[PDB]
This record gives sequence, structure tokens and C-alpha cells, in this order.
Amino acid sequence: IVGGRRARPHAWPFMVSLQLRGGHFCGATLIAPNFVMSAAHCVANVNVRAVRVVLGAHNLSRREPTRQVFAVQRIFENGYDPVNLLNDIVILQLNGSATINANVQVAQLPAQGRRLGNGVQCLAMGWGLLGRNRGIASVLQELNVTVVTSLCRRSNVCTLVRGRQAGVCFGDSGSPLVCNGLIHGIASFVRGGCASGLYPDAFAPVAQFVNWIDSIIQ
Amino acid sequence: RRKPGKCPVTYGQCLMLNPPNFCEMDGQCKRDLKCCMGMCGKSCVSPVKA
Ligand SMILES: *[C@@H]1O[C@H](CO[C@@H]2O[C@@H](C)[C@@H](O)[C@@H](O)[C@@H]2O)[C@@H](O)[C@H](O)[C@H]1NC(C)=O
Ligand SMILES: *[C@@H]1O[C@H](CO[C@@H]2O[C@@H](C)[C@@H](O)[C@@H](O)[C@@H]2O)[C@@H](O)[C@H](O)[C@H]1NC(C)=O
Repeated sequence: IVGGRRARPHAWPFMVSLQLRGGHFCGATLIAPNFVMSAAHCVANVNVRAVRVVLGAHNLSRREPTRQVFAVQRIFENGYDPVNLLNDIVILQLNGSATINANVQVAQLPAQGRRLGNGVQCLAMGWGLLGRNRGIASVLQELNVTVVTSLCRRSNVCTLVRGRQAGVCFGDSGSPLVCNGLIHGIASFVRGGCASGLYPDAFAPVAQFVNWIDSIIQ
Repeated sequence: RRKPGKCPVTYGQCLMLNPPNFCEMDGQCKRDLKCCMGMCGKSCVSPVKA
């Protein structure tokens, strides 16, 4: 996240870090005690058997007792197109069920087909680059963003920070976009580099997949 | 070595630090294919005009 701020510890208890060899490579969202959702492109070309799903994290550079760690048991995808990053969403069933507590909680999803209009205020977050480069974030970052429809595909939800250069950045793939307490986006791609001030950041539109998500998790 | 032709244009870039690549140079691709960055990592693709 470029141009955002530190989250308060465990402010977003559904926020997940996907890790390989003990290193964060993508965000994810806890959507049931035993399921997370992320961007399909995150796992498309990694060994799914090697992925560690880290719940209850805040500072990736510290040992944290609040963490719960799982492996991926099963994978579900619904028409992911890697050329165009369409349907860039994956559900990963965990090899166990999280203990629900202060620091690990399940996210709430919008209704099927809900589309957000221009100007809706959302919150993006993640452990991606801070930009400068200030390098990667140790502490989870968050950023106020505005939904935009211009320079966005109908198959995405896009956001743009008003009047300054800020936005999601590399390492934020798969992270949730929260709008009015609901997960409406999964970070997918940028254009013109991070925080271009021109191109909206693009998210997989979670609301378009809710019936499919429920068909798996319910 | 690099081959004739150009890589196709792409719409945007996935938000991974290091998108996995399946090639690093054109010579690793068959026939006239080039090693090109897609939206998320490099792959062997047919060339477009230069
Ligand atoms: C769930 O998986 C946990 C992590 O397993 C470890 O990481 C994975 C990616 C593999 O490398 C595996 O060989 C490692 O052991 C386990 O610690 C945990 O016991 C598993 N829970 C079960 C079996 O319900
Ligand atoms: C920045 O955003 C803060 C949090 O936004 C609200 O909560 C998040 C989790 C989403 O549900 C989002 O849609 C909500 O708007 C606000 O509390 C704060 O007012 C915002 N700051 C400014 C300058 O307006």
C-alpha cells in the first residue's frame, strides 16, 4: 500500500497473509473458519502444497503469538482467465478450522450482483510495497479509496484516491477491499505503476461471485 | 537470444512482488515464439509486428 497508514493491531481480523518459505506473497480474506479467498493469479503458478495460510497477523517481521497457520487442502476456481485477469478469484479450503477470537474472525460478503457506484468510500489494505522504495510493509497498511467506474472494466471493481498519489502496490494482490463493512474486492492489478494518479486500481468484484462462494462454503 | 517481432501489449500488471515466469529469454521458446511479460509473469507467445 502506497500513501496509506498503519492499521491498529488486529483491526481487520479477517485479513490473511499467504506465505511461501516463510515469506508473504499475497493477501487473502477469511470467509469461513476453514476457507479463505484470494486472487487466482496468486496461486496459479506456485506450488499450492507449499502455501501457508497465516491468520491473526499484524507485523510480518515479528514473531506473533496471535497467529494461526494452516495449509491448503482444496482449491476452487470459476473461470479464471490468466491472459486478461478475468474472474481473478480463488477459494482455498484449509486443512483445519480456525479458532474464532479477537484476532481471527470471518468476513462479511455483499449480496450477489451488488454493484457499487461512483464515489462509494472503501478501505483497501495489505502488506505490499510502501513505495519509494520504502520497501515492503512490516505492519499491515490501510488506505481510504473511492470507487470509480471510468477507466474500469465492467468485470472489475476499481478505486482511485482523490487528489493525491496513493494506491495498492506489489504484494497487495489478493487482499480485501472493504466497503461499508463488506468485502467487495480482491486486489488484482494496477496500471501505470502503483499510485499513478490516473489509472484506477482494479479488484476482482466479489459480489459477482457470492452465489458461487456460498455454493462452496455453505 | 532475442528474436524478431514484438511482444504483445498488455492491459495491466498483477499485484505480486515476483510473478512467476516460465521463461526468461526468447531462446527458451520454440519456433518464432518470444518470452513476453503478460499481465502476470513471463510466457512464450507468438510474436506481433515490430
Ligand atoms: C495443517 O497444516 C499445517 C502445516 O503443515 C506444514 O506446511 C505445509 C504447507 C506442508 O509443508 C507440511 O508438510 C507442513 O507440515 C500442519 O502443521 C498441521 O498439523 C495441519 N493440520 C492437520 C493435519 O489437520
Ligand atoms: C477513512 O475510512 C475510515 C473507515 O472507513 C469505513 O470503514 C471501512 C472498514 C469501510 O467499511 C468503509 O466503507 C467505511 O467508510 C473512516 O472511518 C474515515 O472517516 C475515512 N476518512 C475520511 C477522511 O473520511
